[PDB]
Amino acid sequence: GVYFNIDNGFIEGVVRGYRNGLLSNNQYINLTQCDTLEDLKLQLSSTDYGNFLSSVSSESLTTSLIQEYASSKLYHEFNYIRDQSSGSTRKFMDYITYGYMIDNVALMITGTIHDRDKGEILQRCHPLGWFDTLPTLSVATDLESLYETVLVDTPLAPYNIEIIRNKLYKAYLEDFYNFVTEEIPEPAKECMQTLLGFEADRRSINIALNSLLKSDLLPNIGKLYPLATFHLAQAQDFEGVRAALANVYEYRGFLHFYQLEMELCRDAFTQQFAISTVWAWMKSKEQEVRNITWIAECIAQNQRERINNYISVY
Amino acid sequence: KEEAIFRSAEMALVQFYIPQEISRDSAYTLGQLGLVQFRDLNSKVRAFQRTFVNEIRRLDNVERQYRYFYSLLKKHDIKLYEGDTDKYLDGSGELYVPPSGSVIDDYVRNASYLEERLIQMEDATDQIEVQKNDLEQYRFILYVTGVIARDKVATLEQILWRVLRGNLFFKTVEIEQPVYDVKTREYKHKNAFIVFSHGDLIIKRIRKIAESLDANLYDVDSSNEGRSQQLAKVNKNLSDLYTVLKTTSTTLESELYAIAKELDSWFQDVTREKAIFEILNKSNYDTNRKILIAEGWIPRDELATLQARLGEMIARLGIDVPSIIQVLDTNHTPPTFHRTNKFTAGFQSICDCYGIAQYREINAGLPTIVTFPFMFAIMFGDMGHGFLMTLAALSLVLNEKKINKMKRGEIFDMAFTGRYIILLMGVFSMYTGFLYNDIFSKTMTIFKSGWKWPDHWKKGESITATSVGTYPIGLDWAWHGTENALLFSNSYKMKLSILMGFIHMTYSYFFSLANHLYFNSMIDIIGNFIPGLLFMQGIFGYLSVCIVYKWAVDWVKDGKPAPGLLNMLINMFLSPGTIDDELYPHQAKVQVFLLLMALVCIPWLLLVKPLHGDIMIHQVIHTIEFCLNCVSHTASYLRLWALSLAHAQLSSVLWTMTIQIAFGFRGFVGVFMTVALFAMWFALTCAVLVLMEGTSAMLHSLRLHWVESMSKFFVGEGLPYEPFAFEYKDMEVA
Amino acid sequence: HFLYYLVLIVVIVYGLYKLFTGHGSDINFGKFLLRTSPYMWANLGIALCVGLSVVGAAWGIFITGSSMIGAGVRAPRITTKNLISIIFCEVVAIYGLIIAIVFSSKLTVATAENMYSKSNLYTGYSLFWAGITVGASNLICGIAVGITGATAAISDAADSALFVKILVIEIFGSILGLLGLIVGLLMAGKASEFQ
Amino acid sequence: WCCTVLSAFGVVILSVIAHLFNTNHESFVGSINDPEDGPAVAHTVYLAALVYLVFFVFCGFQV
Amino acid sequence: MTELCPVYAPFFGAIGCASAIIFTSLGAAYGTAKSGVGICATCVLRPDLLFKNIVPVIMAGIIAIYGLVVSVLVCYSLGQKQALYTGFIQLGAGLSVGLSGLAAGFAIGIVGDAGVRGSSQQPRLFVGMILILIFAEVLGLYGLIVALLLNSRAT
Amino acid sequence: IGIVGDAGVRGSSQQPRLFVGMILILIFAEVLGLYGLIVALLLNSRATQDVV
Repeated sequence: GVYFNIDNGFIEGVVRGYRNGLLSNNQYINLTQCDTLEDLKLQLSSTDYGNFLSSVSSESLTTSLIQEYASSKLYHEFNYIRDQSSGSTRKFMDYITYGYMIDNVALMITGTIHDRDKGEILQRCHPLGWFDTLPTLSVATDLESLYETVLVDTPLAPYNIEIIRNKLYKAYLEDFYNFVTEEIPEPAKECMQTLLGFEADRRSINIALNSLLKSDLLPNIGKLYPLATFHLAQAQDFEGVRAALANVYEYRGFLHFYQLEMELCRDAFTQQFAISTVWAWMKSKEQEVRNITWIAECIAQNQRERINNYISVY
Repeated sequence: KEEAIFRSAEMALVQFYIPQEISRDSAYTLGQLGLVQFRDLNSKVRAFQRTFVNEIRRLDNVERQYRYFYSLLKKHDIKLYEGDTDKYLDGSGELYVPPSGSVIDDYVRNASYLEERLIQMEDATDQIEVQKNDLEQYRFILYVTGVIARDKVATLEQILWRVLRGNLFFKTVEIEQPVYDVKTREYKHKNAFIVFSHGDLIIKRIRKIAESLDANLYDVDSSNEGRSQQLAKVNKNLSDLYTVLKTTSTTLESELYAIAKELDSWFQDVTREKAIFEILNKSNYDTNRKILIAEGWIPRDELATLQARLGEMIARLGIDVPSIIQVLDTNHTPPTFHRTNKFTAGFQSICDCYGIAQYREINAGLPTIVTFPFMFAIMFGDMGHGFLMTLAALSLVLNEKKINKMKRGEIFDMAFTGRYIILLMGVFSMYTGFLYNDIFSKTMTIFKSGWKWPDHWKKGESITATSVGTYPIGLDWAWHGTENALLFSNSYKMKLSILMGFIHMTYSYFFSLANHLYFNSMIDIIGNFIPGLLFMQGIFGYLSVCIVYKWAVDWVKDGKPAPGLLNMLINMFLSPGTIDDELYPHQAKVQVFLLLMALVCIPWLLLVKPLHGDIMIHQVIHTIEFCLNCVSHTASYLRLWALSLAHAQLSSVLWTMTIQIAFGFRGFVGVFMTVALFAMWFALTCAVLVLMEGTSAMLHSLRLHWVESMSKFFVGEGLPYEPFAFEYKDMEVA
Repeated sequence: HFLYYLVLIVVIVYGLYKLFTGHGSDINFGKFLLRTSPYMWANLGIALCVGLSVVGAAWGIFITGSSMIGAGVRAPRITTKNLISIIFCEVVAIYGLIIAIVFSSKLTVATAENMYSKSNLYTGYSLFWAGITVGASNLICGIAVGITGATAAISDAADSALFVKILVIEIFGSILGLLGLIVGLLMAGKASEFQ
Repeated sequence: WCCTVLSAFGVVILSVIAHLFNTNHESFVGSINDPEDGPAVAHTVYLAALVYLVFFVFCGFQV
Repeated sequence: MTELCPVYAPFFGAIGCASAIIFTSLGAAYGTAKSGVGICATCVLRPDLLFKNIVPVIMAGIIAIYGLVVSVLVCYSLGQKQALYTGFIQLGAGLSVGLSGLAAGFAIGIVGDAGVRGSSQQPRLFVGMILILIFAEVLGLYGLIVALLLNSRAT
Repeated sequence: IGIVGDAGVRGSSQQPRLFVGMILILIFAEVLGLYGLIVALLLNSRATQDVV
């Protein structure tokens, strides 16, 4: 790891400085005792968020507003790191956003197939995956038409609505699996094969869990590709997938997906000359912008029973 | 008032019995003084229950909308005259500044009203800017056609090429003088586009695609008379739109002129009003008696002022309060207040960017006044380059009153707050360049030389001078142009680097004994100072006294061989006896005694402090840090030699490549040549040597102080003084 | 990459060409080391002493400097507290500088006779390999102190839990550089000047 | 301003060079690479000194 | 010619003069190119720091000046009939300011690119930037010191 | 002129005004070849001057 700090030294030093802004398990105990959104704003400014709500009023402080200012503060940091990267890392951070724009073309089709507005639907769309053709999504509702018309110029071009979603997403995750084993060096090889495999795991389990052929729409890059793909392909009931998921020692008893993700993410920061840190920060800060939102929904309406479901390993 | 420049100031932990009737008013009369650094008396209370937070949130929501008012002063471009009468009222010297009454509650019901009306005024004048930009683009054109945002032409052609057939008509035209918008809030370009199709269902898809992007397509008449009818219809509605728009813009902008020449006045006493409340939160309250205790840090030689201030407030407040600001003793760590005037503040500032000192430690910024410029002067060392830096700092020092208020640029406040650290550089570097015998690249021939060249010689023969004396002040000028001018200067500078670094290492190191004897810690003297003094003095002092001893022994009339210090050093530790050639009689029986003493010290340094748990580890990482850094620091004073060689020698080539070419007996070509290659010399010399070379030398004289001096005596960190005061804060920070 | 396996075929073919034709004693590295000038080896050992020392010193500096500038975007106090990690990267270049000054003093002009003698070839080989020893040991200690002082920068983001242990392995890299210094001072310890 | 201060330095620096060639100083015309005939190379920077005095008094009217 | 001064003896000198300026200019190029891409990405939105953040390309240019001095100094000692002793001290001065000024120019490039992207998110790093930057600069000056010291033994 | 060839010819379809700036870059790039043709014509003039 003597060549990493050439192009990725300032990059990793600032990403490792962003994971100290991940507010810890003591930083939620004092943050779950507010009962008003103003008070939460008052003591969220002491963190490394650092008074990001200094421009909004206090009378009109919506629950969503905190969800989108904290995510805008996430996403400006992401494309702050992204436009400072070399050709082995600018691609890797683009391949992070390629799985986001699949969830954006999956939502633009299922929003434009029904009677809905472009502007209102566009607001919900995730802004890291955003190509210039994505605001259209209205030339045709046919799946075949979209590829030639609108997806031909995208970087989704080498890759019914959920059927073409998993058809894009499996070929994406296969192409993202054999990229991180080709051009990314040794301390992030074992990371971007295991962490990525986990993402293939909890998507392939959600295939059979949402289906209750299926062998072509399931990604095969993880630990369930050789053995559990055939057992999970012919599972028609919940007990068939419950018996098929017992073969893996790391997934037995789970059928708890994000808790296993965050525990697999806290070991990703244990390496310190790897580029798996920026994925661990992205999924950790995207975790703690839905932890803050889960707390602020229990504060906006008084739901004091189910607050302690936030999950922080860092 | 005893000054606090050698050690820090003696700090007194005063605590304030402030009653609840003047808790808001007495906080100003000590906020105006700027003496007390308060402590966090509420660090375990939840941050939203400090019992003034509903009175800080209500003037943070006033400062939230003052920086909205200033955003309107940057959108509509009002000059913001910014009357500084608030700086003339509170002069920040004495407590004569009166408080404010219920005028703050008038600033709340005043500031809110402006936000509501301004928000409505802005929404209305931007809603008619939407239909203004909607009609101004419709009068450009006056099949589907319209305008887009001029960066989507490459992707609207791309999507329309793929969606109808691959065979369709298209036409594009540009728009001059682009307009602003509402979503982007910036003047974005626009381009007019025209498509064509004959299909009915194709047209709907094309219109939907155009609508979805950042476009607003239109429908025009398919006739020249219909285009002339609609152009007169749109321009007839647009001139009425200019009529409505001008009156509303004028009403808004002139209402902004009612506050924009005046807002900086009633921003200061809101940021100053919030500061008092924030200071108040760090306090405790009693349920029985309505008191408010806020224990803070005052210097002990400033308890005279507080009694007078309390008395003056008591006179001007008829409650006859006790106001008992009584001082108690504590176990906490008081801050380090150093009391610096305009000469020693630029030297104190660069010595505590490495760290705020310990409480009542030896201040490093009092020796830095002379050590830092002189260290730079060793490395820079030129009378010409020191004269250009005296004239660069002298100009600032001569009229500092009229630079005390100016535009205060980014590299002009840094060059002005250290105007005495640049003047004392160029004077020490003028004395050093006189000892180096150095004007801009050449020598001053002003004393009689101690080197006499022989009587007769041929043109083109090597000549060896004979020493007839010593030059009184500085290097001989007989060393200029000679072939071995580097074999003398390098040896002299490299031994000067060792001698001037060892003396700076032991003057700095003695500070440790200066404050292990003040803190009454006789354990640290016998455990850290004396084992480190014996080791440092023997290993490197023994080296340092042998430069001076070899310089004080004539090795050519005694018939003895001149030794080598470098060779002598490397066989004190490797085969400690067996001198190649001796330096003084009875050498080996003390040259191995020094080694024995140093070797005995290495156990002593580590074993004595724990034996008199955690301090065993803290000492065993301190001895091995002390031993292999003294062999690193003494070798790292050679930068002075390296940067002085890389300044003198480099300048000596910069003279040759510009000025010395331009000499010759030429009449008309020469008087242009030695003017152009003089401006190619002086500009280049100032640019390279005074600025880039000079900055390089001042960052090693900053490095010698941050790591080769403050390693030894500058133990620990402390919390800075930083008292609660009033400053005329800018409006630009928004 | 193909040119490595093309200049290895040439060395095999030219070796077996000399060997099979009885002239394999023409490829003699001894007569090469004995007809070659000692000032080549001595000053390609001095210039590659300070050369590879600076190459490792700078290699350490941009590893831990670009780490603690990135780590100093949020915690700016690290760059004036973890500047001890860039001291020992730069004392590597000091250790290649001291060797250069000491080595230079053994670099004098030799006569026409007594040029390819025993002591001149000795001090040519001695300043060559000692300048490689202290140049490449300081190259490795500069890289090592850089990659372990860069883990001192992203661990001083955490307050105080690890820096007292990290420093111990920071100065363990310094000790290796010093031990490399005192080997090159003993390799050329008995090497004389050119006489 | 740049040419005023540049010619103020120019006059002082160039003239004292002309005096350190007109007096045949050892640090200027004492080598074998010297500009020979020091009082002839001196008038080159007497005229160069006073042409900076021309730029000095000409740019000293716009101040 | 003779045994002391052959004909290939100024090859080392000529190569050394060329090496002193080509290797420092390659390192000063890499320093300028990474600092200039850090500046021209930094001051797109923060244009008032345009004179503080330019000190990495000034400081990387000083490596080029150091390289230039060595080339001029050893070209003054070149000659047709020069000894082979002075040929290798001109090649030692060549590749000792050469391969040290390229590594020092590289490290100014990486530290200066990290600095000018870092001293704009927080301006308190500007003092920490240059003190690292000076260290990566004087490694080229340490190369220069060896060259001057080694060129002081020509004839 | 290969790199500025497909540079300038691809962006000309979206803006027809970027053509006088394209061709001056192609003149600048083309002249370098002619500089090599100047030295290749001055070296080839020197094959006759006293080749003995």
